[PDB]
Amino acid sequence: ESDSVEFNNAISYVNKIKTRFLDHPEIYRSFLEILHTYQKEQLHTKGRPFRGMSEEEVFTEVANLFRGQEDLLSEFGQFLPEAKR
Amino acid sequence: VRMNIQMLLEAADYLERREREAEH
Repeated sequence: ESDSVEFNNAISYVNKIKTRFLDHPEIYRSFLEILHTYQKEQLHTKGRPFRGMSEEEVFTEVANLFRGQEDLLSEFGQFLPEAKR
Repeated sequence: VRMNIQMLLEAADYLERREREAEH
């Protein structure tokens, strides 16, 4: 049947981000730009995947962009594989 | 279970393309 629930959980998040940042159309540039430092790994090597950087940094930047809304970074925590509790 | 930050760049490019799909 194929698992794409968590895909849609990502969609719903991005769509929420895009819907709340209507006053701020600029965030849609810089948000992903920061995660592009993360995601780079997959295309950077000629072989294995990596971690990118420290998961704390990619967080750190996005927080300054989004600032005021802690509830978004709450959902960001899903996409950070830490402990899972 | 593939919930990594990779999903955000996936969901973003997906959603960009989705708007353009919708117009027809």
